[PDB]
Amino acid sequence: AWMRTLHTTASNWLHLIPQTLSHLKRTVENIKDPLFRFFEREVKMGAKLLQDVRQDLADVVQVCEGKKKQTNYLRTLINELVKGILPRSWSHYTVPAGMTVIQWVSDFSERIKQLQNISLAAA
Repeated sequence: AWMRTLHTTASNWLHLIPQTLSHLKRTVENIKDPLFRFFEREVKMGAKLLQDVRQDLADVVQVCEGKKKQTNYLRTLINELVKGILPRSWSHYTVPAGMTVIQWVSDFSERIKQLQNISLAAA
């Protein structure tokens, strides 16, 4: 019932959320560049956050499928997602108060898309 709806919306988000952020910000000749340094650290943080979010959402989907055992952290995460309140761990950038998980993931997807564009331009 509810758990299946959670699975469906998590699968929809995983389809919506772009895949692994290409951490192609790597040039020893561009280290001295300030813009390169800033974009490198931003892409690194975005890629780590993307990996964490993707793995957590895949874990949520798989435990919705029933073929795994959830732990205390997963219980906290599912209790956060059921009420629509943003997961506390996923918060690595400033978020307006009251933003729903759907709004947060849409914003995160847009940020990941623009970071993909930045990495493609840098490469």
